[PDB]
Order: sequence, then structure tokens, then C-alpha cells
Amino acid sequence: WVRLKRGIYKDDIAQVDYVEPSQNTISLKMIPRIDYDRIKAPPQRLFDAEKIRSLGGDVASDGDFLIFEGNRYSRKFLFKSFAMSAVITEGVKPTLSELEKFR
DNA sequence: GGATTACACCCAAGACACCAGGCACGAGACAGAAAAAAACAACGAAAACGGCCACCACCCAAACACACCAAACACAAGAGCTAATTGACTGA
Repeated sequence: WVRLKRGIYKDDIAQVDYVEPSQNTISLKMIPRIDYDRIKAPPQRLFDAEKIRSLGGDVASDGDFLIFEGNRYSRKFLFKSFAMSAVITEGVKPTLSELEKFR
């Protein structure tokens, strides 16, 4: 488990889903902090595929897969590649609440 | 009560007479003195250690002066007016 360093997704839990042996970027599952193209011309909430299909805009639909604003790849839950130096791979140590989310 | 008159008494002057203790004179002797050998004590010739005293500091202890300094500066009352962040950096 890691946490991203920059962007709007700073200092939130990201589960390392796949580790790419290219040693440039790795696959991370993360909770989208997005407004679903309604306010921008926020709290971590479960992604809504139907709402992001209804509101329109930049969207590419592959059933459970979605490519949306920011070239964001999500499935079912964002699944996207982020740099190893753009995340902290040592020193997360999660609790049970994030495990439920992901002496 | 010293002096006068009257009265009693005894003891030394005045002789002799036995004899013997002190004086003229002579002799052994011991205190005393000249002299020698040798200390020696109050009369001077000097001092040299306890007794004052001054340099050269300390040594605290204010006196003064200089500057630094922090706090104080009448009540109330009405109104208007302006500002309460703004470049800008950096993922996207």
C-alpha cells in the first residue's frame, strides 16, 4: 500500500494492484476524489459509473471499465499507473478501515 | 615636814702586828706585720636585639556620573470611509 505525492490525489491510500517490472510506473487502485463533472466547469466516495455516463463529457465505456476526465482508468474504483517516485512505497501501515475499503 | 634640840650608838682613825699578794725584773711564746702570689668589684671604654615606622601594594566600599529605560499622558458622543491578501508555481 502506498500514497500518491502530487496532483489532487495527495496523501490518500492507494493499493498496489500490479507491480510493473519496467520500474517506471506501477498499478494502483484508488478512490476517485472527483465531482463527476457537475461542479467544476471533495470527500472520498465510491465511484459511480452510471452517474458519469449520465453527466457526459469525456468518457469511454468498456462495461466495468471507464476512461474519463484526466485520462483516468477505472474499473468496477480507479486502476491507473503512477510513478514509483511519485508515491511512497515504504511507511503506510494501514488500519482495518482502509482494509475494508481495499501488544 | 625640814629644822632644832636632845639622845643613842657604832665603827673607822690611830697605833701595833702577821704575812702574803702584787711589782721590778727576766723568759717562753703567739698575734701581728713585711712581703710575696693571687684574685676581683665597682670604676669606666664600647655595643646589638626588641622597638618604632615608613613604602607598596591590596582591598573592599561607597560617590558620582553617564547612559539606558519603561511607563504615563481627560471624559463622553455622533458620523463617514477604507480594507480586511496577491503574485505565482506547478501539476494537468
